[PDB]
Amino acid sequence: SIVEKAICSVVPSISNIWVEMITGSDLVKVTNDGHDVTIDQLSDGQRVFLSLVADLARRMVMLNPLLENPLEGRGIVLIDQIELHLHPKWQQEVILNLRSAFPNIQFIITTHSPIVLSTIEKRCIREFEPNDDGDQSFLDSPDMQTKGSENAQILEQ
Amino acid sequence: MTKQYERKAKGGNLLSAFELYQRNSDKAPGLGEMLVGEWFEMCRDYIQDGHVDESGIFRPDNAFYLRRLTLKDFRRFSLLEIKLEEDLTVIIGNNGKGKTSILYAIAKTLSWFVANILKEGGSGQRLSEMTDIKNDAEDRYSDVSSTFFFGKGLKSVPIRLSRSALGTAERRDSEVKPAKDLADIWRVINEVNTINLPTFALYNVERSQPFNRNIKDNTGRREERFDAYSQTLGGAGRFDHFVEWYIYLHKRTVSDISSRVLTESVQKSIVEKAICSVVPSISNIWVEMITGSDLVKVTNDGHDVTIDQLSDGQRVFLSLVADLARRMVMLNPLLENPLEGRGIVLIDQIELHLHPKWQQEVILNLRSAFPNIQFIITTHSPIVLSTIEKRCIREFEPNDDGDQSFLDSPDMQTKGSENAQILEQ
Amino acid sequence: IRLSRSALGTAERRDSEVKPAKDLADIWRVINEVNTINLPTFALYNVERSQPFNRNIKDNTGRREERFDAYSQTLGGA
Amino acid sequence: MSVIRGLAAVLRQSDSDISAFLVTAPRKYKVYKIPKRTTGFRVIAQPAKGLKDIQRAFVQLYSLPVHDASMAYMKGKGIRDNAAAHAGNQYLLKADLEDFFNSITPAIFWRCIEMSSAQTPQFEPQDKLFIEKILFWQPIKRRKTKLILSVGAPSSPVISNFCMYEFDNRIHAACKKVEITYTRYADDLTFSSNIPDVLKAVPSTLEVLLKDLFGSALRLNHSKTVFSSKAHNRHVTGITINNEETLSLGRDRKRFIKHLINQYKYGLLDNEDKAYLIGLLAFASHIEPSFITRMNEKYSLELMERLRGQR
RNA sequence: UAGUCGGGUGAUUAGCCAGACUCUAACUUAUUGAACGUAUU
Ligand SMILES: Nc1ncnc2c1ncn2[C@@H]1O[C@H](COP(=O)(O)OP(=O)(O)O)[C@@H](O)[C@H]1O
Repeated sequence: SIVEKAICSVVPSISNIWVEMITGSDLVKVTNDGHDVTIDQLSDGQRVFLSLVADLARRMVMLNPLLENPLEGRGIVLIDQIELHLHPKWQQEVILNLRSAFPNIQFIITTHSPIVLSTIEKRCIREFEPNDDGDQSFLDSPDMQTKGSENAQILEQ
Repeated sequence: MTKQYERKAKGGNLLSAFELYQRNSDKAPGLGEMLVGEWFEMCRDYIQDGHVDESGIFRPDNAFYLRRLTLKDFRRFSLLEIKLEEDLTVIIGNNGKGKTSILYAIAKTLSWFVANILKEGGSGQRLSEMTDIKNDAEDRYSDVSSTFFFGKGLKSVPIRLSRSALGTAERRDSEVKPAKDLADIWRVINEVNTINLPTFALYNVERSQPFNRNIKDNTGRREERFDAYSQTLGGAGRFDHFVEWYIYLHKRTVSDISSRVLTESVQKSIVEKAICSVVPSISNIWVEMITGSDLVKVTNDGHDVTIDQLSDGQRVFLSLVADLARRMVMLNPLLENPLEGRGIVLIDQIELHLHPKWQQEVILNLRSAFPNIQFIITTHSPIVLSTIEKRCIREFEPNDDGDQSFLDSPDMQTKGSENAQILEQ
Repeated sequence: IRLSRSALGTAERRDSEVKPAKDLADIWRVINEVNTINLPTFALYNVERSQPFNRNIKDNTGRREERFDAYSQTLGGA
Repeated sequence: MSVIRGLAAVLRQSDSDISAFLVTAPRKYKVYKIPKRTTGFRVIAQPAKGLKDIQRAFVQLYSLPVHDASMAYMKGKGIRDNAAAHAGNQYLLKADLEDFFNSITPAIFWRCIEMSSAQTPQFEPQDKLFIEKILFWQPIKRRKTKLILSVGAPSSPVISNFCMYEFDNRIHAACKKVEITYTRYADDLTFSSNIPDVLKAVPSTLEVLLKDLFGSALRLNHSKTVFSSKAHNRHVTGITINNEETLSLGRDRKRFIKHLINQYKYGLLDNEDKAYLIGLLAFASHIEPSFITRMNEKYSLELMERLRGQR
């Protein structure tokens, strides 16, 4: 139940996930927008995000048996290109969902989109300057508050 | 009979001319010939004719592209119809709306063309009976109908790929004969006299896997012309094949001293120019043979670096461009610029691993390098759409359940527009 | 029986003619299924025959006693 | 014995002989391949002479209901009427049926008999077995329960016209209310209207009506559903509709005929191509009479008189 | 702008000239059989 709640509450399209017996063999079926497709019928965007969230939730559940909510456990998670295969609609809620499902995990992510940056505070961003040959010795936060700003402003400044 | 075929062929019909050529050839010392010199010459001139327009680009007289696609009970679509453009088509929408399904269906259709170009009566890929049929369809079968255009002499090449669901007594056949006929024309004409062949390529999400130079005994011969069709619609272009081919070209060029000029050097130069022009960060590419394992090196932002030290985004795009350039060069030996050959290229998520700065010019660079290629592309970005005309965009409504009949363009001109406006509208 | 192959891009395809061998083997198989008969033994022993023994041996019991296991890897060389 | 008695009366043969003939009659077909115009072949099964005579006598004896929207295999009606039904119109929805003749089984024929809205001949249960032997072709020798209509048989056109009498009636009734005219040349449904954006809803109606009537046996060919308007080429069953709302053979065919006449002017046309041109000019005179006058002006009346009919 | 329609010229299925149209949108097909046109009759 904990893993199901973690999966459904983070992936925007997944409503319910369960194991069904088909022709004797056991397989996992999910609910995408009211339809009951299976896992290998998922798109590259929903399947990758689902795999990430499911793996993280399973790891927390196994590693945190003494908590009432195993997802509220310590850890460090590195994610490369968090917005991978994600529509801009899903990028507006990929950080809030992850940080509400895993409150105590330190997330260190890299992004290529301003829509993700619009949901993140300025203090949390380390930016490489466009004219950087590698001699610089500090990654700095932007000089604009990206949280709650326009897409054009974040994309330009 | 013979005279109906003659009347159609002299009117410009390619299929009738090829039928006349094959028949007349059959009689080796009888009526007809070897280049039937009327019918074989007309077929080869149909395939090969073209002119250089005012911009210096060679344009084939009879272009080849995909006109229409119909999807019946295929994945989420009950009945969908698309009207792809000749030059560029961009499919957009939310996640799980069926863009990758459309590209997958088009690639499955093109696999028959590739297979029948490679072999006589070859069998292409087929729809899956486990995941491609719509789950809640009543009929329990799926269709993927397509129509291809190959000039005024061959205006329609209908091909339908069908598959019935698992455990269904009644099976559905596929109508793949016209594609076999067109590819038979291509292959037979090429055998008698070398002609430029179309390039069919699919670049799915399956690309962008790590790349290590682990391909030595790779069995197949990369110089062989018809190696440009090997795994060309698998989703991940063979970048290892490109590396082997490039090293082969470099060896043939450095070991050499109709006009006593090596065509391998010309191919290598063309591929180098294409790679440098399309990829933004890469400025020059070469092969190093000292430190005596063969290595490919590129100039990234003024720093000479190896091919496995590229980032994810400068290596995936480089793989795509290099594979496409190699296949175009190998399949178009008679063209002054082989990249001006015709074909259909499918790119899924063209903005993959790319910074917004690179998204502002990927489409323009790709269309400038390959002007006669029909690009069918999906994207999740307003920045890529700001560089693309409105007529090229096929959008999915935000409240579609798969029962839409025809995909449409947006009501707002996207070319040259601000990113916020394209995002909102 | 003819085993034919053609290069890629050839105008005409060269195919095998394995039908008579298939017919003879069909006779063998069907007659054996109806009533047990003696079957021919086709084997190939290449240079790869000279390979070291591996002593402790997979106890994959159940398939070594079936009759048609005599055709398993029988033309592999070793 | 009803049907056999009538067949004997018309064919002047004994009832016993006709009954004996109609035992392996569905197997009495000779199948051959005719060339396609571009490439490939078409498989046609034509019944033997005796079975052909039996089928002709049967279709002459029993008249099945047919609709006025059917322009194929009808006396006095043909290609020109089908094209001229949509001559004055702007948008059109040419559609096709998937293996129409081979999808008509005896079950379909008998089902359509009992639910017909119009008068239907009364068939005794004794002759219902003989009707299937008379009409339907049995294409596989080992399978005796696979009976289908074969194009190339005298009886098949009228049987196929009757099997879609109810489909034609319902489509015409539902289609004339939205100001759309409908025709069918026995495999090729034609819709046109001067009202925009009303033809786009027709293919769904066709699909649901086909499911309602024939179930899964008969279905549309989704690859052959074509929309067109005055911005594009418009042709109905071989006749191009001009932007001037008149029937025409198309510019290409009319230039081909002009080339043939010019070749005949200088004696560069042999006997076979001369006969082909006389046949094509008869067809052109049927479809587009003004083309004959224009060719008389261009190539003089004397030359046309020497080529075409003189008496 | 394409694309489409097709009146004329053109040893003529090509090239050209004039005119016109634009529902998101033709792709010209099949006999010996059926009907249509035409010819013998
Ligand atoms: N057989 C099927 N039946 C029903 N829905 C399916 C079937 N196969 C796939 N789908 C649905 O189609 C979508 C496939 O996503 P995809 O085509 O990759 O889209 P995209 O390019 O937008 O990511 C998913 O939403 C999935 O639920």
